[PDB]
Amino acid sequence: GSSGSSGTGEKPYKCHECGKVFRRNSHLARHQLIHTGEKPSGPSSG
Ligand SMILES: [Zn+2]
Repeated sequence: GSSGSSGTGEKPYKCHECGKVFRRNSHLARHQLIHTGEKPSGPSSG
């Protein structure tokens, strides 16, 4: 229950797959592609 914030602060995401840290979340999203590849949204035949 520790208190005390450093203003706006920050919360950089860290890839648990390899251990690479990223500034924002989006940066990590594209990185995840190297690990997982699930692109359901976007039919080809249909
Ligand atoms: Zn990674």
